[PDB]
Amino acid sequence: MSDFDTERVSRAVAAALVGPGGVALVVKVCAGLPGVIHTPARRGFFRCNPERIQIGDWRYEVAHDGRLLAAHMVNGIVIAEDALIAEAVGPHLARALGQIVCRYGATVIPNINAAIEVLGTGTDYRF
Ligand SMILES: *SCC1=CC(C)(C)N(O)C1(C)C
Ligand SMILES: *SCC1=CC(C)(C)N(O)C1(C)C
Ligand SMILES: *SCC1=CC(C)(C)N(O)C1(C)C
Repeated sequence: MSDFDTERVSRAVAAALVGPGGVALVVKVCAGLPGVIHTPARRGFFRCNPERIQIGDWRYEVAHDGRLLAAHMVNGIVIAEDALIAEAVGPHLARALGQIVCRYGATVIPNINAAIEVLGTGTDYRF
């Protein structure tokens, strides 16, 4: 075959890979602390997202959307524009169970938070 794997490998990998578990260990272990971490040259994006598919990286919108820096307020659209279509992917909670820990837990968030705060500012809003 040109791509085949057993359930444990297939599902666990799919669920994990798609869900937060796979991405959790892969990105965590690969990246090493998601809160902190910034790369220069890149497709502008791809990785470090709340269970969102790596999409939305436009050609001409980079500045418009990537206005997060100055007009940091405007980016509010980036979420107010197409989100109403993703804001239905909530059931992912059950899958995104891990979303539960950081929700009903959260540790490697408050800490990096005090730095993030410094490393960026916090001058932002999130829901
Ligand atoms: S950290 C591993 C990783 C991240 C990303 C930039 C999405 N990649 O292409 C690899 C798989 C190398
Ligand atoms: S990891 C950098 C990054 C990309 C994008 C998905 C746009 N983000 O929300 C952050 C700022 C985490
Ligand atoms: S589980 C990730 C998370 C943390 C917090 C900031 C409390 N949240 O609202 C979500 C659930 C997105």
